[PDB]
Amino acid sequence: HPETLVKVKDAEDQLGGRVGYIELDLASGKILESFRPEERFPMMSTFKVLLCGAVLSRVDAGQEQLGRRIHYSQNDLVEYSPVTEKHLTDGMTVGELCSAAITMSDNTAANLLLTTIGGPKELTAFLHNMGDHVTRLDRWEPELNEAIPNDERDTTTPVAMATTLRKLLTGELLTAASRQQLIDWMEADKVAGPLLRSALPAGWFIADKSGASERGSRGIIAALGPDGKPSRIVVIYMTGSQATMDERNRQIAEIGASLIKHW
Ligand SMILES: [Ca+2]
Repeated sequence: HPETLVKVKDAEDQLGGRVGYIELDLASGKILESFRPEERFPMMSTFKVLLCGAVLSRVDAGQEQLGRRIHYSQNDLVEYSPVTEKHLTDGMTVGELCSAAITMSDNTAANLLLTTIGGPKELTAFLHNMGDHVTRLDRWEPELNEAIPNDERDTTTPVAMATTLRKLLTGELLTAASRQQLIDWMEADKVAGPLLRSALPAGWFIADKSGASERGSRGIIAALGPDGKPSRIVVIYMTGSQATMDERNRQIAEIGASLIKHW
């Protein structure tokens, strides 16, 4: 029931640290609302969507195939690998890995996909190459979550991320089938229930990706809208506090409720 910017400011008051927020119109790309739009925040697992965008760019370039099967070993497994840990014998396809990275936040999957393109610096280069000179990936999972206060590694800004997400989902940087694949994976997110999904009315569409660190940080990127169709991009980041996970989740959910009620 509070106005969305009011609610975002309130969340920051409650949590400490910073909260960043942007809402973009999907069709036009115009900024509808924002708070701290140009300040940096750790991406956490929200980067996984961008990683898959790079993968799909390679598929569209004829340099990768979503059906290519990747065998990996137990030595490749890192923390929070709920899907990849189950496929040591069979491996997983590149498309399966992106599904695991996005829908389940699987870390080994993300590292595997990062190897396909040559590592974090090469994801940065992909972003630079599509006009995003702000967003940067520097580390692998799980270190990219360490969220050291002002250390600009592995960070984006609300506007950079929102703008880049829109460019990946709409327009022609990716083919229609690749744009569609990316949003499908996001729609199938399984691990963001406490966040914007908790506020979502029946019949709405959401495609999202969340991020978390143990302490300090949370975030979500989303394309959502009524009537089965996304019409806006929302990006919310939080960092720099000592808030509990339950309180970070609750604040995101409340920001979501405000955004939906004032749509
Ligand atoms: Ca403040």
